[PDB]
Amino acid sequence: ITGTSTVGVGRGVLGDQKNINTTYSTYYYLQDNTRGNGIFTYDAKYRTTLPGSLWADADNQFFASYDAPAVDAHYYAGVTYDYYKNVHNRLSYDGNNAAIRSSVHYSQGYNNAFWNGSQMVYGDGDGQTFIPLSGGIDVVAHELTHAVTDYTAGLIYQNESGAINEAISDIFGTLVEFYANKNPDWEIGEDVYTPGISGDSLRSMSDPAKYGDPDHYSKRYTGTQDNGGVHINSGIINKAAYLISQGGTHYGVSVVGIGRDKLGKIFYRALTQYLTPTSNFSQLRAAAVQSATDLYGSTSQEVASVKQAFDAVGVK
Ligand SMILES: [Ca+2]
Ligand SMILES: [Ca+2]
Ligand SMILES: [Ca+2]
Ligand SMILES: [Ca+2]
Ligand SMILES: [Zn+2]
Repeated sequence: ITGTSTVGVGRGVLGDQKNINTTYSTYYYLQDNTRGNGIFTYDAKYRTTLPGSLWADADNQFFASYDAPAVDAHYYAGVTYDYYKNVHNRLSYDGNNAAIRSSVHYSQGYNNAFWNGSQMVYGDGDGQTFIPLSGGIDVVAHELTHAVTDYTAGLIYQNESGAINEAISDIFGTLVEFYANKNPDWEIGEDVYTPGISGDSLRSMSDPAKYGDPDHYSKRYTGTQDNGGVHINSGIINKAAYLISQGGTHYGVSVVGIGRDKLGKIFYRALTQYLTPTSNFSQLRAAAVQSATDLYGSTSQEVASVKQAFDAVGVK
């Protein structure tokens, strides 16, 4: 809507206070006009109809429990937009400042969040397995990254191409978590997963096997469940990414870490310049090697580490 840009204050899912960009026009709306064509957050009111109603508040103060998921979805979408703009010089997910829209309070006790090709959607969780999913910055960045992939490589959500699609979202979800410096780690969804159990997460990039996911190509899932194991086989790529950044010895193969910044540059270039809708793991390796070559030279340590990382997880 048309109005005056202002700043409100509220508390997120984890109880932390933060300032959020809003728009004033009779009511204060969760509409951030400071980033691209705007960031809009909607209330799905426990229904499944999308997007719902643009979030309206009477006093620009968001401290009600019902407000929490909206505050975080709105705020973290902004942080993610900043990451892509400041680090990769990319304006929003389409590269042309497309408006970012998110709906919270989707359905009842919904233990999931997703990008539906047009917007982000967040469930509130059942309170046991998950608390409102927008409370996790790696979750929000994971979803917005799916939008980036859709407008670039367009990786099909099935089999190996889908596993890469998933890994890319976990990789950048984690890089954004580090960017915001919010208790960063290489785990996925730890802030909103199982509130009654500390120390766990949905997936782990440092050790995918901790939760039963494969950490080597020889252990890849070949069934039909989960669209061919897109959330399972992503562990093979996540481990490779972790090794490239942090280094280590995996299955007898030693990798010299080159850091998170370079990991981000290498994968962003691979995603935007070399990957295609049907790319498989072997092609991702080639794309990553070529990207590192473009940026640091064929005889660089960076290229060496990328090769070692993929060798470590058995991807030739
Ligand atoms: Ca209020
Ligand atoms: Ca964390
Ligand atoms: Ca995390
Ligand atoms: Ca937990
Ligand atoms: Zn995903």
